[PDB]
Amino acid sequence: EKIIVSACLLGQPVRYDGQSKGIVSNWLDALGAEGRALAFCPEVAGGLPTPRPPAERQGEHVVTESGLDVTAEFDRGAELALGLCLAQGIRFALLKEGSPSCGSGRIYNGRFEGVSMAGEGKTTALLRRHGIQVFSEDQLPELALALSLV
Ligand code: SF4
Ligand SMILES: [Cl-]
Ligand SMILES: [Cl-]
Repeated sequence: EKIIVSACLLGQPVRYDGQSKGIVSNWLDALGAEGRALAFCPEVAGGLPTPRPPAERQGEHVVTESGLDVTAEFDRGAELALGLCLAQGIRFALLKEGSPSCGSGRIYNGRFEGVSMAGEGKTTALLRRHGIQVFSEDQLPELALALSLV
């Protein structure tokens, strides 16, 4: 049984600033070693480059600070994450917290002022809407338990 994981959490240099968000986790390393952790970046899958400007949700829209509307790429990325889960039989996702794509408990408030609020990214919202459970990197014990139970 496999999971989909934000590519940056696996150390891939796909974040908007070219860096990674690699986490230290013996459990996640073991899952990857078994071919069970499928790396996926919704923004790169959706056609955005690396690096790319910071973006925030404004309701259903996703925009950069200059007003460029990148919702099309964000939605494509979300739909491709769902497509990957349906094709592979995946029911769990481990996604990066705070992201306008991968956030699950919090996101930036759309005002470009470093202020977070309760909410979720576009990919997380679509996956949850289709019965896929999404956990952040702050919820590894719950994800590991959910995965082992089935
Ligand atoms: S879109 Fe998600 S997986 Fe891709 S770099 Fe941003 S937080 Fe990581
Ligand atoms: Cl950052
Ligand atoms: Cl963050």
